[PDB]
Amino acid sequence: TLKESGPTLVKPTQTLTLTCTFSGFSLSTSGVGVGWIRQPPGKALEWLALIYWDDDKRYSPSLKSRLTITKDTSKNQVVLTMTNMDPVDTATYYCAHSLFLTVGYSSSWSPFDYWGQGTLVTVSS
Amino acid sequence: DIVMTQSPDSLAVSLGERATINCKSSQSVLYSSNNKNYLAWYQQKPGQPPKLLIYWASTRESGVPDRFSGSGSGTDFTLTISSLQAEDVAVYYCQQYYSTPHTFGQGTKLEIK
Amino acid sequence: IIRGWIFGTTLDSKTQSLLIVNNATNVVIKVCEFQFCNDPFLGVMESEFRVYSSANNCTFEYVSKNLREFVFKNIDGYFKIYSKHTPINLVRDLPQGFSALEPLVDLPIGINITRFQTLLALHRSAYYVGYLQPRTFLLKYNENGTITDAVDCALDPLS
Amino acid sequence: FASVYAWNRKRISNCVADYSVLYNSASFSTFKCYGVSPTKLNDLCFTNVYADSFVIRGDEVRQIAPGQTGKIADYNYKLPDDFTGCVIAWNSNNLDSKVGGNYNYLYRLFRKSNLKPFERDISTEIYQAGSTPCNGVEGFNCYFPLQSYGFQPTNGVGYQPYRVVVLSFELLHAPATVCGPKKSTNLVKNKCVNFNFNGLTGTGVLTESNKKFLPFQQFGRDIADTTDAVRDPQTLEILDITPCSFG
Ligand SMILES: *[C@@H]1O[C@H](CO)[C@@H](O[C@@H]2O[C@H](CO)[C@@H](O)[C@H](O)[C@H]2NC(C)=O)[C@H](O)[C@H]1NC(C)=O
Ligand SMILES: *[C@@H]1O[C@H](CO)[C@@H](O)[C@H](O)[C@H]1NC(C)=O
Ligand SMILES: *[C@@H]1O[C@H](CO)[C@@H](O)[C@H](O)[C@H]1NC(C)=O
Ligand SMILES: *[C@@H]1O[C@H](CO)[C@@H](O)[C@H](O)[C@H]1NC(C)=O
Ligand SMILES: *[C@@H]1O[C@H](CO)[C@@H](O)[C@H](O)[C@H]1NC(C)=O
Repeated sequence: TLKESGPTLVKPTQTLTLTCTFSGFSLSTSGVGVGWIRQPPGKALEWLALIYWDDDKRYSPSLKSRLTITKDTSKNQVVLTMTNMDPVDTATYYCAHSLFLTVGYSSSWSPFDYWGQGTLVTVSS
Repeated sequence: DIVMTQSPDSLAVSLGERATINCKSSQSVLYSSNNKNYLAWYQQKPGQPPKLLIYWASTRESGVPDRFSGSGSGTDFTLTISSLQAEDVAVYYCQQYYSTPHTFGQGTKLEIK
Repeated sequence: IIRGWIFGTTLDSKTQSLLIVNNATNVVIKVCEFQFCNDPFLGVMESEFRVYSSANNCTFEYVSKNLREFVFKNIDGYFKIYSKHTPINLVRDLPQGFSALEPLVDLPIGINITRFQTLLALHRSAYYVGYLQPRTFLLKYNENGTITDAVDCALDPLS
Repeated sequence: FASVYAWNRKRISNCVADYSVLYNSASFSTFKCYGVSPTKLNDLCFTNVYADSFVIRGDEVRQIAPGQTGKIADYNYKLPDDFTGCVIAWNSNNLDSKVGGNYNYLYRLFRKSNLKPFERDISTEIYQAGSTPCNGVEGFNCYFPLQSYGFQPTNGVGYQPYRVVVLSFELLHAPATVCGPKKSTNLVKNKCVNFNFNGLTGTGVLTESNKKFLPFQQFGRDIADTTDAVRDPQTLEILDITPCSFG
């Protein structure tokens, strides 16, 4: 039931919070998380960030400098702020709900299970 | 890294027909401590995200037709969609967490014959 | 004052033992692994039973002046108990006479036994111990079928 | 019933066990006997019978057997390799499965080492797959060790809950214990018969007598030690025994 809210066209180099508003579940019990994804057009997808139930945060090591996530179990959201915008980050930005990482030999983090929809981002002045 | 190579690209499968998609992991992706494969099949509708169809490669997701069913062994991983309906003009993916980077299927054109 | 006995090899845990008790209610046979007070007893308010402090792994339960004799023996995993209650016309000295003891109980336990004790009701508000050996006796049976006299055949030349 | 990872353990004891009401009840989907074929159970005696109880899937009933492998027999419940008892199992879809999923039936799916036979493990420590220490928090290669069958009434057979009872007859070194029933019959008098009172076996003609035993005395015998009276164990009446005429 996830859904990624956010602005559609962006401008470079600034920090940018990102909101995957969900419902249907909470996010602080043993075996739950949400992973954040991008995909530039024509490319395969790229997961970006992740946070588990007792707030076990993951990020891509490349933009570990710029990605900064936090989960919102109360809002049924996740806030992910993200800096240093550039035109090769022209992607649509997804979130996907993790569940019981014991199953974790199936997706390369690319997906998960839940999965909302995505807020588009294009880098143009 | 275990690359996931699809099966049929520009698939011209007729309506209501068995559409096949193979996935060839370059290495044996089996976590042998499960006695059960893991693989997550996905359906990108155009302009839409890929949604999880079958996890465990044999346990179909909720609300999904059982005319789709998963199969495969070792490194070869097929997909037993028994009928290709008119709703099936879509792009498809196969992957594995049993790796390190974001391995991917490449995506198939589903022309309905 | 005599409120049953306790039997066994170690009278503690790490090995099994029997416990035969009688509060003012009635007899309580029991077979667990216990933890027995080295000086176990019961009081007499009338609150009591400082006997043990453990009742683990119980493999058998059961619940429900004077001269009171008992013969205890233990053969082939059966613990046999004979008994008799005669009335003395003394209070607490061992009298003389003949009185045969009738079987009471039979318990298919399997328990090993090497030691035993006694249990007494304290003050808050006399007993003997013989042992048995393999002898040969000559019992005289009445016409109703009771043993009225006996001869121990290893006492003296006359016997 | 009881979970599969913490099975129960009832120690049946001195009693009269009638495995026929079990064997012929036809309500059991699986009744295998290993040490001893089923029909000869009501004719033997042991020291102890143990009964273990739990609930599993439908197609994991084949791991409750001596010498198997799988997530159940590896670390939930292991049967020794010279088992003696019998294994009974029956479907219970209507009792244990509830719409929306019955998430109260768990099983253990990770353990350091397979169980010893009849060993039991109810701990709940975070399992550590990889080399990295876990420190009591979840994460990659740090997994909670218990999963739950989500049973639902619209599950194909082989995913519906089955209840299992494992009877294990053991024979330590005691003097005796539980055994199967013992018949009995009426008593006729004044005819040469083959009698049997409790194990006293002979033949002759039984009449009523004018003796008086002692309440604990069970039969009489005369000089030369032949049995010439008996007590029958239901009327509590003593009977004279007379050899059947000859010459
Ligand atoms: C054994 O059980 C039977 C009943 O199953 C008892 O029979 C009864 O005996 C009393 C005499 O004490 C009669 O008054 C009753 O009419 C009998 N009833 C039946 C149905 O037979 C018998 O007493 C029992 N004996 C023992 C030793 O338990
Ligand atoms: C007498 O002692 C036994 C020993 O366990 C106990 O079960 C019973 O309750 C006692 N009697 C009363 C009246 O409590
Ligand atoms: C006897 O009790 C101890 C401690 O309570 C326990 O470890 C042991 O398993 C018990 N015996 C049996 C046969 O279960
Ligand atoms: C009682 O103790 C002896 C010690 O010599 C031992 O050999 C025997 O096995 C014990 N009894 C039983 C029934 O095990
Ligand atoms: C018991 O024995 C006495 C004497 O030997 C005898 O008088 C009596 O009749 C017998 N039977 C009884 C008391 O029932």
